[PDB]
Amino acid sequence: AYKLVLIRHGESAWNLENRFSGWYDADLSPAGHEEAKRGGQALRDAGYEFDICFTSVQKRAIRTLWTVLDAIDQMWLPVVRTWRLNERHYGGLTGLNKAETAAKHGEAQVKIWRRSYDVPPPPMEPDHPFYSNISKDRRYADLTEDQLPSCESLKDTIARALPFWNEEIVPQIKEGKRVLIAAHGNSLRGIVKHLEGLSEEAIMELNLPTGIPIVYELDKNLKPIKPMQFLGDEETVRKA
Amino acid sequence: AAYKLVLIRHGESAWNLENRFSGWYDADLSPAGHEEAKRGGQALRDAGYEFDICFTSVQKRAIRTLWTVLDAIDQMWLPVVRTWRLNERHYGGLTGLNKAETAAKHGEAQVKIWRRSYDVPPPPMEPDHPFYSNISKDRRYADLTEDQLPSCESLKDTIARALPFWNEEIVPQIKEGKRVLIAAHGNSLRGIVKHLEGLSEEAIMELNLPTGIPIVYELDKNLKPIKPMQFLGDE
Ligand SMILES: [Cl-]
Repeated sequence: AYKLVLIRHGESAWNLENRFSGWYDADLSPAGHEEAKRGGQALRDAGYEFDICFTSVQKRAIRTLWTVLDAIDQMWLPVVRTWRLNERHYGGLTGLNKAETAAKHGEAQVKIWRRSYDVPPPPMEPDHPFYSNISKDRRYADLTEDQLPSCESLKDTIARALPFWNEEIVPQIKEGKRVLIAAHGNSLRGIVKHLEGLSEEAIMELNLPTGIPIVYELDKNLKPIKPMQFLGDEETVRKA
Repeated sequence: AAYKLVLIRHGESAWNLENRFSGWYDADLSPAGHEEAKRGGQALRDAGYEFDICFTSVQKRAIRTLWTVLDAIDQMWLPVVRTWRLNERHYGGLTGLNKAETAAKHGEAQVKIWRRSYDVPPPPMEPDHPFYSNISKDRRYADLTEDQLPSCESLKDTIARALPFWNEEIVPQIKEGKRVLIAAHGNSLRGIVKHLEGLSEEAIMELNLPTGIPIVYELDKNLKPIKPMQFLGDE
């Protein structure tokens, strides 16, 4: 009976989604913006109403949310932003393309990081071009030194996302509030993994499509009663 | 100056263009209203303003004004809190009526009272009004009590449902040293200016706040302005 909608932001500027964008605050590209607008139009056409929204503190997820709320005429909804729904922090790899990461760290290590669930990438160090940009960003000024990551394994990302799910989102759902979450590939994995009880390998194989509303139907104990559903026109929905 | 507070009134709406009374009707910004917010946002950006929290209404012309400012100053990540208590004054039965026809039919005297008297509210919005369901049945107000949901408001009414939010929700942020940005409407902001400056019924009624311009207050420890409000941008 409970309905929960997830949406993963689309394409970010400068191909950063293929360059471990991570905690760098890339904006949506105009194509990414268009993708969100189509996602929002699909929600409008399907008559979806929400009562509250959760997003990260990254502008690409926020803009995705804004674009959806505008399209569905629900700009008045309460919105809660949290760093705990941020993309995975990719450490020293942040901003590098594939050739560059291989050239830097070798195929051996890259392959290890690709498949690992709890081996973190190299920490982002003071020589990294995004070091002060991210580490000194005012939006993280309330994180303890311990909480502010220099890098994250997928397991770390999920571990700091889950508490927010549990303490902030779950209660809303239990009150029958219709939740919309606009976040990132890796933070949304955390939620799916908890919802379905997937294995570490299962979750690493899940590639959530972008720009597409992902619908969950949950029973009174917030266990899904069926597989996730994708909303959208035939061409978009097909690619999955 | 110990404290800094910034207000912004949204610019031109779609119903301003149509020459209709808006009030609680959820009219969007016109393109020119959108452009004003952008210039206001660029002014805040040029002056390097930082905020910690934002307050706005549940009305999209103000919400879009805030969004546009946040985008311009690269602070989209800020916490945003929306409340009906910052809504525009509820125009009652006048909601949706052509302003010119309203003056033609009722006369100047009567309309002046409805638009600008302090304590005399416009006629009530009755269940037969064309926008009764559109406004009074809008689920964004579903948590208001019978005694809370207005069918019309004078400026005094407006101020009276606005100040509680200000006292309970905005003042504690300010005293915590949070830098506050408020994006709202002419009448809701009138109440805040009235409270801050302690203006009289008469003075506040002749206060016409400029639109799409950052209005900057420097407050002391008691949240009393240490100087007259200032404006940001060019001329
Ligand atoms: Cl928002």
